[PDB]
Amino acid sequence: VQLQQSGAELVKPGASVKLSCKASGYTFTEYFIHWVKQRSGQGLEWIGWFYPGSGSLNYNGKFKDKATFTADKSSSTVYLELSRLTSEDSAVYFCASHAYDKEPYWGQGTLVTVSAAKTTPPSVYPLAPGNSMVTLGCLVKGYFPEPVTVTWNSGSLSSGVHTFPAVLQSDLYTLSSSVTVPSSTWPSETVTCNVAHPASSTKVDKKIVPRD
Amino acid sequence: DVLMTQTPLSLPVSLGDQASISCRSSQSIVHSNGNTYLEWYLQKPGQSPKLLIYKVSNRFSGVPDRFSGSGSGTDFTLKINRVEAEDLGIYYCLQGSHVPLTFGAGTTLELKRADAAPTVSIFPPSSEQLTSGGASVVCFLNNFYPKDINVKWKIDGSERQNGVLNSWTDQDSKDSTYSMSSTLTLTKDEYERHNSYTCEATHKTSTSPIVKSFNRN
Repeated sequence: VQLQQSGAELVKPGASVKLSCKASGYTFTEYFIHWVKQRSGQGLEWIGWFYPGSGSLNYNGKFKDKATFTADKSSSTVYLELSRLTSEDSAVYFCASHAYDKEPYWGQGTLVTVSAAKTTPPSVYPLAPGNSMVTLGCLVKGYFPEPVTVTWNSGSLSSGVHTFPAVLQSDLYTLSSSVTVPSSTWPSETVTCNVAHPASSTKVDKKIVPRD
Repeated sequence: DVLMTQTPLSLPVSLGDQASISCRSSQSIVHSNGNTYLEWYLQKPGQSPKLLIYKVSNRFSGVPDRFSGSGSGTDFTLKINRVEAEDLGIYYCLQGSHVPLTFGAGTTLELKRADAAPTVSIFPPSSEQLTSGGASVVCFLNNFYPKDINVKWKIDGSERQNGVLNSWTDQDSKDSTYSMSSTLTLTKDEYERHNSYTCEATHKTSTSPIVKSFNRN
């Protein structure tokens, strides 16, 4: 049994989105389909079940005005429609199937991002200090959408790095990356952060230099 | 609805240790057909939950036998004999007996190590940002243990709440520490009206905060 889900979605608030889940190899011994929501860094929440054999369904009361289950028998595919999208609907949505009194199988999940933002490259700022180690960094601010890729010295510097998960600032993303090297080696052996943002087709370098 | 109460939220262990995770239902979860549909899942980052135990005590095929489940009425327990690295992640229970189906809040299984105070570094706004009219002050709180930590920002001695954004790393795969980033974002206009900027870390390693500051001068 294999569950195949549709690809990632970026959609604007107020709109609606239609996610798909294609079950495989049950095949004659039909199944209930469950949908589950997981917000970024959060736990799991049950949306409802759908029974393709009759079209019967059942929603968690919390989702009764948000979710709509439908199906296509030709394609052995079931659908989850989410309407009147808000930021609260941004999440990964999982589909899971199971025959009567049998263990469930889960899909890979579909990422839904609800945002009005447009593609925006990051501003990249050096973090330089105002012991035996020194910590430097760079601030990656005001970009959309995720992801960005941060490296140091084009990747030759990788030990002692912490690149932090991005966070929403206004309706744009911001992250930071710190790097720690021996004090005796900076500024003599240069340190430069590199930030790639695929969606904006940009890649910028910011050398960290001592403050005046 | 059936409330599933999962404890503990965090479970630090050493490799080879015995781990026990529990789940309490607010009411009985015996399905009409006589079965108790209590399942246990392990979830790794960016991955779908993987089934470990179903119907309270039944190991899903391919799951190693160091995993076992038991329980009755309203108390259920997952046990892991001799924890391995591939066991680390977040565990969820799920009752499937009475709709709406409900999950426990989860348990993070992570690694134990010696306590470590954070290495705290503070950074003024760059001239590049100032020229654009913004002013972010960044504080890194790196390589600490255990994971719980608080950050407080002061501007000229007075506590500041608005414009602060925080981010946390997952447990480091090599030294088992945690790290945090805290950024205070102001406008240049407001940043230039004050002198002292301070970030304060409170962590179990001391009752007094670790304080880092700079003066705009």
